[PDB]
Amino acid sequence: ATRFKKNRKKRGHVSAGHGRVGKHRKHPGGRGKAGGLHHMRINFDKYHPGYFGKVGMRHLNLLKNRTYCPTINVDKLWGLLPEEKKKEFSENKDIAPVIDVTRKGYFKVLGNGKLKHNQPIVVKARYFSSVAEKKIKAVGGQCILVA
Amino acid sequence: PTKIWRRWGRKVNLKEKRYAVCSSIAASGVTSLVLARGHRISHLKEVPLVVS
Amino acid sequence: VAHNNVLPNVHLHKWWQRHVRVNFSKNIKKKKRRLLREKRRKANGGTPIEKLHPIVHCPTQRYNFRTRLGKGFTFEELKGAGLTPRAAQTIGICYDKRRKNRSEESLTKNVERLLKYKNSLVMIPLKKNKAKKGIGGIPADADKNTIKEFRNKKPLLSIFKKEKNTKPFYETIEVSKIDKEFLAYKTLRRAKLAERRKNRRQQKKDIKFKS
Amino acid sequence: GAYKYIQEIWKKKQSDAMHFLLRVRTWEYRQLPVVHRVSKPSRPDKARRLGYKAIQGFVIYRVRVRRGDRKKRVKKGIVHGKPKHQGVHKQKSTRNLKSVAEGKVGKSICGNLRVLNSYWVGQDAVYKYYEVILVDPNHNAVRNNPKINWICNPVHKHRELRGLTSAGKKYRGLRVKGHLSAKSRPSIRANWKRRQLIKLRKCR
Amino acid sequence: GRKSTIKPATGIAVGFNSGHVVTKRNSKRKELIKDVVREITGFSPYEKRIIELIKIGTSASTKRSLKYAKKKLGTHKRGKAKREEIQKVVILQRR
RNA sequence: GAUGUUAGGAGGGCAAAUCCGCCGAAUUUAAGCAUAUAAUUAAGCGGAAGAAAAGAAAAUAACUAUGAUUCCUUUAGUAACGGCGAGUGAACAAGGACCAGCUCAAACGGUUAAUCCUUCGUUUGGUGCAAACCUUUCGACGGAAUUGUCGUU
RNA sequence: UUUUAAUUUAUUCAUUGGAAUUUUUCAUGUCGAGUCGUGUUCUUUGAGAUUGGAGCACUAAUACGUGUGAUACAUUUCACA
RNA sequence: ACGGACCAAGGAGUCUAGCAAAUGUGCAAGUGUAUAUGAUUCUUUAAACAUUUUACGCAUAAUUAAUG
Repeated sequence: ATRFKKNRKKRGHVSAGHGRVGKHRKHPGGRGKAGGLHHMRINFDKYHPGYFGKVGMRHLNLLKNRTYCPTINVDKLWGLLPEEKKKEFSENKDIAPVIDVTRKGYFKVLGNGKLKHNQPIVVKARYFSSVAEKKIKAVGGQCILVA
Repeated sequence: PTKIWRRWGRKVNLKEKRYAVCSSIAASGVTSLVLARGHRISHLKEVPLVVS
Repeated sequence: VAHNNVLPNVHLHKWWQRHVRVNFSKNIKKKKRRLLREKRRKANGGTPIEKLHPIVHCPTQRYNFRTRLGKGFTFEELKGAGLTPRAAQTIGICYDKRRKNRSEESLTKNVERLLKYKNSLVMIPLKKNKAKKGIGGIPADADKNTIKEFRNKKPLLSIFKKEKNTKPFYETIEVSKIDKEFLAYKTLRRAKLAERRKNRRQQKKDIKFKS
Repeated sequence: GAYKYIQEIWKKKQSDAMHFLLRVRTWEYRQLPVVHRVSKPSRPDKARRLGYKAIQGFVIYRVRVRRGDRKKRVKKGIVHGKPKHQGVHKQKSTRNLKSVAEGKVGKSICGNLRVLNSYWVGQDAVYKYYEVILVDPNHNAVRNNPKINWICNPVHKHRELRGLTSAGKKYRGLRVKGHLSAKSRPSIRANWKRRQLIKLRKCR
Repeated sequence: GRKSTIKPATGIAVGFNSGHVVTKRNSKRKELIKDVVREITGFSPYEKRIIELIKIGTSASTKRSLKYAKKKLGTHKRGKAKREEIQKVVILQRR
């Protein structure tokens, strides 16, 4: 990989592509994020707007396991289960699938997307969106709370 | 100075490795490719040759 | 800094070349550990080097649904299996004094696991054809013929592994059994709203029961 | 059952009797040399509650130690550095006076012995007194005992100098567990080394 | 949140006693030593101060005794416990 | 307590890559610099092993709960700290390697220290050509120990 | 050559103790003090009305106790140790 | 204006971490089998091969100091 490097093609060019006037010096602007708010301020404000300052209150120790909550929208509930069983459930109107999304790894069911019309489906989840539940029972299904 | 923490090895995707092995077997299965690689096979009966 | 890059964050402001280390011997160590465990399972002469561990439930709401291997069966589980901790630790059963069985489900599941292990056990006499019926819950000692005929049969190492769970993430119910009046979102919201006063009621119940 | 009464008595230290005995014995210890052997424990219940036993190879030394902080070892107050490091008076030692006391006797005065523990004995304005239990690792009465003979192995030499006695465990942060210690457990320096040891796999 | 040791958990994940629905399952020598040590030691000087403050027997005196015990021992809990114990001994010696 | 060229013993010094205590900077970065950073680093003093150190909860969690320590993957450049600037920065859960638990103190034992050590002897046998080594329990003596050894849990 | 598994064989006679669990009672025992803790000072930490350590001052309770539950308090539940 | 008396040999944009863009490649709402395990593989081989039907990262959903 070292023979594909751009410095190789400037082998006999004196300045190595770094300029004859400005030269390549050692940290001519500072080190790291040195000049923020002083002479790199234009860069900071143009590319990282809200960088300086603090907002909000502290959460002293977090324990992300408490609030871990993967989500799934209602438009993927039918795609969760295999194609042949999807065909069977759609064909037979006397029975409906009850899907435990927690086993697949989802805690909350969100309401984005379109469910199939007149296809009942029961969903078991730890949390439900209001619109998700509305669509579930609009297509004739039911939401079941589990823990 | 050369250091021991150079990137000596590479991580290759398992799917790409399996693809490469399958392609190598397929290439070994065609007579012209073996001859091109340099094996003197002008006298064998067939290039996917198998024996008892 | 320049252009539209992420702001640098590299924590390399100390003497890090002294702390760099690269594992050239990962697979060599793999081989060494494999060789060591093969050597000790040859040394102990038939008895597996693995020890039985209980099936426990992972803590926190993240891993609530998942089970794994805990360390040590509880005193209650060992008693349900009919053996003392001191005797159990001599036949490859791990025991810990810290865990407690808050649920009958865990108690019975680990007890049945212990019973299955006990039934799978075949005991080699301590004194070379001086078979005895054992103490502390240790099973009665097997005799010469069964020991000979079972020594040349593959050991059941699947019992030591954590059990696979049946996955009924799919199932079917009859449409007429669908409750069309339930309101899951409203139930969740109401439970959250009422949590504070019910904790108050529970505290008052505890104070009353304290007398 | 006498040890329980002795312990309850020593639990007071402000009663008339305890005050009087503390006064007279601290006066005697002041006149005695800085490190001196005692024939038998002056607090038999406390020594016994520590590791002490009445076997032959067990001895006890009383040690005097000076109180307060030691001041920075810079010649006059002429530290040549940033103002953050210019303080010389309020420098508190990492080791406690108890650990310093056991070191005073374990370093070279009786280097043939092993320091087990130490206890209180007395106080004063300028001195803290301590009694240190030491074990002879070469006495057969200690060696043949299935207990206590762990100290004969040459991995317990100068525990007081490696911070392995109870005072050492205290000043190393090993008397607390969990989130209150966190980064002290395998030793502070070992934990620090582990926490920035950068590991690179061969194949990345 | 708070649970209930009886009345099994509701099957939902929020609120009071939420969670899965698993099946739940549930002075003859000290005081003699105390009297002996009390007889041969007595009370500390700060204990004596608290004793006389309690003996004064006014509301301001009891508040002062609580403040003094808290200052002497550290922590409101230890100060309060010491005050209660001293009041008990004051009553027991008043009888 | 002293004192003993009394009998038998121990410590001292070297060596350090890994390891355990202490002590302890500044260069540097902040485009200046003083807090900060460098760094709980370098230098200095002391102490061990083939590993050391840590270690059997005055621990987590808040769950359907886990169960000594150490290390790896990850948590996570995250919670957090910070002229909130430059910079710094863990823990729990999860997956693995390995896997091991214990005893003093305190309790109880006084129709009986039931303990320990020193020295001198006796034999029960074994491998060695030898040199030497492993096993042996009957003691006797002199002491230590009730200001507490040992047994039980 | 080293050790270390499986495989060979043990049979009579005897009294000397010890251990696990299970029956029926007595009795709810012990549990580490100038220590913990608190205040203050310095240092250390990501630890923030202080993470640990140390110096100094004060100085506990007795398992119904006392320590932890990452914001300083008072009254108090709960969990864990 | 500074360097160069002469000749030979040596002599300077590299390595690692992290981010992005570009392009090539594989798979695709999934992707990467991490550490580790197994296996008549064990000169090569410290590499190749493999992974009893929710480990983890990134992505699959955003927004808010925040209860959410």
